[PDB]
Amino acid sequence: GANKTVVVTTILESPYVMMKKNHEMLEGNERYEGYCVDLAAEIAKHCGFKYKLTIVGDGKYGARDADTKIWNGMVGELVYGKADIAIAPLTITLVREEVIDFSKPFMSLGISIMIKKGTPIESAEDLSKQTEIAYGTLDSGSTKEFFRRSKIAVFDKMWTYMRSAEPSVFVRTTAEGVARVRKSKGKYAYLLESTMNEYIEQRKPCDTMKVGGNLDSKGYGIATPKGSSLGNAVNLAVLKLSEQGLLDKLKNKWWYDKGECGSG
Amino acid sequence: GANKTVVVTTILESPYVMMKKNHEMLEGNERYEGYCVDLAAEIAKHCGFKYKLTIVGDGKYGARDADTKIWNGMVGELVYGKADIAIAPLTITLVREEVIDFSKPFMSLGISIMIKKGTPIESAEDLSKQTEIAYGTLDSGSTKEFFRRSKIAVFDKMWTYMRSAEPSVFVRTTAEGVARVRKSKGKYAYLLESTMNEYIEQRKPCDTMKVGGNLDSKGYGIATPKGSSLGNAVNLAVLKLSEQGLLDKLKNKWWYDKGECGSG
Ligand SMILES: O=S1(=O)NCN(C2CC2)c2cc(CCc3ccc4c(c3)N(C3CC3)CNS4(=O)=O)ccc21
Ligand SMILES: N[C@@H](CCC(=O)O)C(=O)O
Ligand SMILES: N[C@@H](CCC(=O)O)C(=O)O
Ligand SMILES: [Cl-]
Ligand SMILES: [Cl-]
Ligand SMILES: [Cl-]
Repeated sequence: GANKTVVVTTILESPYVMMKKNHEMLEGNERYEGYCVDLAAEIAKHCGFKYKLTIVGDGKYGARDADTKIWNGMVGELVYGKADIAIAPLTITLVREEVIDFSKPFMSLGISIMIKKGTPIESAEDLSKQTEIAYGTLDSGSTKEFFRRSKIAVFDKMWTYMRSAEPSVFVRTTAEGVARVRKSKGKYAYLLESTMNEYIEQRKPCDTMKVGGNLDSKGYGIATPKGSSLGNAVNLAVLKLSEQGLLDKLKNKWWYDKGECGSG
Repeated sequence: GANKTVVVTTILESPYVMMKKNHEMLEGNERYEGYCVDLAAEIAKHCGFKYKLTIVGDGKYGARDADTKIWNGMVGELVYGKADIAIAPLTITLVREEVIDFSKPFMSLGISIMIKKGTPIESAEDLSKQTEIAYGTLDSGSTKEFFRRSKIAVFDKMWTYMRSAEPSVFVRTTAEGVARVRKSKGKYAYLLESTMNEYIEQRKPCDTMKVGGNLDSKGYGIATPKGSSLGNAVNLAVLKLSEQGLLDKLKNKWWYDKGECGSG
């Protein structure tokens, strides 16, 4: 690509990055809109670099293959030198922090439960103590790894069920998990991050609900290859945007409730 | 060189660090108990260092004098080489990040409003639109700087009032702010971090309340002098304790398991 241009890896995930209406006649960064598109523009302005948004080739967030030890997803693109920075809903985790750098967080989230409205589930404990309602997570992301690694009794029990459930309770994209909730007549619940849960809850057909408290507490960060010279300025830019109120403004914009569900 | 005892700066702020019963016949770290005492022990165990807890001499979190540019508080202890690490409810901020290192956050908070029960205030906007009820913040901390720096109309209006109010609406310790709320018959409201607010709400005589949403969203981090080699291990330890659920257990221990205002 062009010299001095920062390659940004990101992922198609609403409302963080979405294809604009009529994107097929657009070019470059103008094809895309969303929270992370606006955030990328703000970060680049404060840090003084030009950049190219690139959608992660395999469509994944990032997991390490237990056998090959190879990273996939956006994490892999950073580790193996395909991208200079990830600006995406990429969760800060211990295993990732060991291999890439993360800015201070720009958005809070926790794992949460999505049900079809009326499902008799109020908590993770509820899910773990029954079998009529199946439940699962996104593949190749931090939610699945959380359950795989957890020694907390309820979550360990949930993982033991999910890992062996047939047919697979895992999905390839957030959209597939939501569709499965909507089409399973209450017999599937989807474990996903509270940010995405709350976005979908305010979208037609208004048939999903977040139930219970969040299962953990963490955040998204802007990620760079370990030791990258970009890390320092990006981190200071995140904190400046936080303190100016602009991260709150951006959340309000992209989670804006136009009233598709009820009064608004 | 040889391992050396790590000097930890911290602050007497309940329930983070408190004097134990019988402290008058105890020495060293055994004088103290609290959330940050337990956290210091966990971090030290995971990182393999011995340490000495030392209460910051001036009792302050940390601000930079506009004239001398000298840092006070725990931040100053780190900047000037008096302590090796700060394990305290020390808020991550841009101006502090420029001069010290912060781990990833170990606790979330936002600025919030504390009222005496029954005070006719529900929001910061409510406070800004009246004059019968005075309000202020802690000195030498991130809350006061937030109002000083805010360009948001409501918060700017609040700062313009607070900076010139007579008598002073600012307090030197959280405890003084709590006393002023409790003794002022509903005519003082205290602006403080949601963590401290929610703790006091569970303490006798159960006469205070947190009202409204939080005004911002941030966190506390473990701080080290810029470039300190201790930072890397401490950061990984925070993320491990987070993922294991131990930070959540520690918050429940010191906020709610011991609460004095019932089981609700
Ligand atoms: O995975 S973590 O790193 N570790 C574990 N935890 C839990 C607390 C124990 C969290 C919790 C959060 C959300 C609270 C939070 C903390 C710090 C900041 C926040 C928001 N902001 C706000 C825009 C979101 C701005 N910058 S900031 O001042 O750094 C994020 C990341 C993590
Ligand atoms: N934000 C997650 C993806 C979504 C999920 O796992 O629920 C990650 O960075 O892996
Ligand atoms: N946590 C704050 C102190 C409390 C406050 O300012 O409300 C700081 O680090 O400065
Ligand atoms: Cl289109
Ligand atoms: Cl458990
Ligand atoms: Cl020790």
